[PDB]
Amino acid sequence: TNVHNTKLASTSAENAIEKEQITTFHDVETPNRIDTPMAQDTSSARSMDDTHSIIQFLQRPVLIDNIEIVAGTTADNNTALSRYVLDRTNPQKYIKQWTLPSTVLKAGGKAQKLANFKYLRCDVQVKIVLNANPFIAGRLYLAYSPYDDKVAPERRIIYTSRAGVTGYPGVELDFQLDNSVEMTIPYASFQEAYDLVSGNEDFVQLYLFTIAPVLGPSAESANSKVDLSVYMWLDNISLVIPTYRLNPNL
Amino acid sequence: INLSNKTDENTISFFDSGDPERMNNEALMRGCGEQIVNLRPLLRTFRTINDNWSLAANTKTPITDLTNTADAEGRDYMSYLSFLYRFYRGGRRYKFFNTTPLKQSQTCYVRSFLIPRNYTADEINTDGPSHITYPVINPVHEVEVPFYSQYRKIPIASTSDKGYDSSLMYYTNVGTQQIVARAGNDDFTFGWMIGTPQLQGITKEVAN
Amino acid sequence: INLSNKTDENTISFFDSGDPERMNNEALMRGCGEQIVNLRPLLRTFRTINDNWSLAANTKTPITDLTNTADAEGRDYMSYLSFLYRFYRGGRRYKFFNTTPLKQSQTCYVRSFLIPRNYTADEINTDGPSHITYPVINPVHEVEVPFYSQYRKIPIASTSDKGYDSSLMYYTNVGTQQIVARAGNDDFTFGWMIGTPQLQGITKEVAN
Amino acid sequence: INLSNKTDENTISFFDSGDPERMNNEALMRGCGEQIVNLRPLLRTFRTINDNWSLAANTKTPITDLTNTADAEGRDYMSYLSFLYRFYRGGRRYKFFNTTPLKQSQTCYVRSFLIPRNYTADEINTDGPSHITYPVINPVHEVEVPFYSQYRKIPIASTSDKGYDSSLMYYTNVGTQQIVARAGNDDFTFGWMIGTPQLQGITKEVAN
Repeated sequence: TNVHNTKLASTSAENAIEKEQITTFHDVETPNRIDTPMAQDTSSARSMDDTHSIIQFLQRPVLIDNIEIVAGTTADNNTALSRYVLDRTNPQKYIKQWTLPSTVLKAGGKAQKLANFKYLRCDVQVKIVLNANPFIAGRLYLAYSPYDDKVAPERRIIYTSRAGVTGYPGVELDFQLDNSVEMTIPYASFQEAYDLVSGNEDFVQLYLFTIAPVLGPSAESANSKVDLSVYMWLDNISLVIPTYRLNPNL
Repeated sequence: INLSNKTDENTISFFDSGDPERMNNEALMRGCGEQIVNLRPLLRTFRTINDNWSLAANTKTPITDLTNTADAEGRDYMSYLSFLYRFYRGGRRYKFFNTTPLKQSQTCYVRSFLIPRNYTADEINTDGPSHITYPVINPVHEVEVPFYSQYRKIPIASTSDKGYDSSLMYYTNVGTQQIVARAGNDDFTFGWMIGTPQLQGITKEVAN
Repeated sequence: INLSNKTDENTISFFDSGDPERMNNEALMRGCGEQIVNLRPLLRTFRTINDNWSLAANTKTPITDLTNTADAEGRDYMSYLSFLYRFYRGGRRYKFFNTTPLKQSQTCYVRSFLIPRNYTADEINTDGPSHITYPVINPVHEVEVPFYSQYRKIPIASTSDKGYDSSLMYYTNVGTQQIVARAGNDDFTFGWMIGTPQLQGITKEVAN
Repeated sequence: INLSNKTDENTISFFDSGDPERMNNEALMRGCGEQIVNLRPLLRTFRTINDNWSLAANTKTPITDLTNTADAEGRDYMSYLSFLYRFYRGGRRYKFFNTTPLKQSQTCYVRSFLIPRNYTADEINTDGPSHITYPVINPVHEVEVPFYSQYRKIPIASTSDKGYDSSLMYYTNVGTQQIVARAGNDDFTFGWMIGTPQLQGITKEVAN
């Protein structure tokens, strides 16, 4: 019976059901396996680092945008937040807008790991690292508006006042006080999970407004400016249901 | 391998999911507010079988006139759920909401009597327990019919015997229109289960 | 009878014989005097791979020159037993018995260095640990090569990388002939088992 | 269903009947008065093999003359039951009832001797134990033959040896007729069981 390096053909139990992760094999009899006798782990990968999961991979910060606002510019990035908005041809100006959670699913190789999965529940974590020499001042407001693209215009963070914009959930971002701000955007869908295949829908828009423009010396200079870098990742993740389909958008 | 055609009765449930009872409850506490567990409650609800049933004046009209039509349609619960069963028992409830558009007499009144099923008004007396309403002060009749039967279960089929269970007569001294809603009493239930029929959906008359 | 193709795993041993271990021992105590139970001992024995390996004077000769030839032949244990396995580990031992028939210089000396495997003498320095012998007083070199590897197991196959384990250089100031016997150190062993190749037997060139 | 041809060894007895032993006994106590349970008792009963066996005067007649004929017929128990078996043992009993119609001598006597089976009267002496009767005072002989054998069982078949068991000689000084009834002694029994032969029934010679 006791032979090495081969498994001979034999009968076995007449009703076998082996369940791998999601595939379940039924066989008429128990398969005739050959495994390695007294197996070992002859590698060092488990000693180099820990094996990261998909939840860990999706928790990795990804650089989304790098902005550079210059002082003395009548551009939408430097022009400030307006007291009133009387018409839609004259809305509130913003530095950068982000459709979420798409902007993260389509970044850092996260779509490769979200592939072959149907439903998702996740919070979006945002970190902005700003840098401005001690002679530059200013103040930004990072706020998020849910369903801003799908909600009526009167209900949008765009097309409302400064006191309305700053009534939204956000972080005050001063150049000389808050060199860095963080923000957690919760799971914003009205449905039980994000559909990663059928519905390419976004549910929360992230806006970076300007309370006070870049205040620098009167003398024109290339140095009167600030540089931004926005990082994003996911948190409180749940990928559950497999699927053979993919979103070609991602 | 043994030459055999057998059944091992293998069952597989997917997805590594939680308890369906708990999740279903969580869902109903957020999107329904109730949990229907049985279909007799639907025999207690009142549903319309005709939203306009016109009648003639001084005419005793057996409601079989209408329920023989309604039972085949499948519009109300007492008809839709009757295609799953063969027997029934218990009494029935009928509500008649007045929708009479014209005034015929100074005093309009609605009156209801008993009648054996499948009888005609010319075969029965206007005696026994009755109920009278005045649509001007009370535009809803709300009569009930008990199970006055020779048998403990009534078949939804035809029979040799006749007049073996009670039904309703409806009298109006004037030509009235009615919303007719019906239901079963607190004892009505259907028999023992059978298969479903086909269902009729949308009809699209297209030019050829 | 059941229509079936099965295996009952029946085993039969003939002859009503005694214990094979006891009888084998009795036999070895009369006709062998020893009992080989493992093939690593054969990797410890020294066996010839070339009974004459001529060299040129003032030439650093990597012994791969010879072992690449020898490993394919199957003449020594380190080659015959390598066709059963895929991996190996540990160092190696080489003995060089002098068979030089002519006198070239008053003082003949043999010297050995290290060298990464599959390197050439023009790609490596003559530094590091060495061993020197004088064939006139000591006609046997008896050098040993440690396992100086980047990997815990070396495949008998080819690789992308090169110089990942150590080997031997052989230098003679004069043209010498050698009986080259090799073996493994007290740590050498082969990998994990595979099938056998064909064997080559007698060749009879016959006139047709 | 499994492809198989098997035996489940299922047995069914009909009729919800009582105990066969009790009912059989009840029946025998009303219609038989006895219960035959074995066939040796039938080897103890005396039955006729010839109801007239004529003999010549002053002639020693071995009874094989008659039993070789009788054993093939199947008329007596010792012959009918011999077709179920192959061996026999034990002695035999013979009764000779006189039916001689004529008077030959003033004094008629019957005498019986022993003789090895298949011998002739010219091959044996008239010595040994004998028995003599006088049919006028005793018309029944009632001799018995012991099992004087070289073998513990005698085959109903033929043999190479001869005279290996005893038999009977029969002598009459006058021509007598006899009813010949035979049986086995209290030790006679047949051998071990085999199959039955065919039976011969009625013969109807019809004119064609």
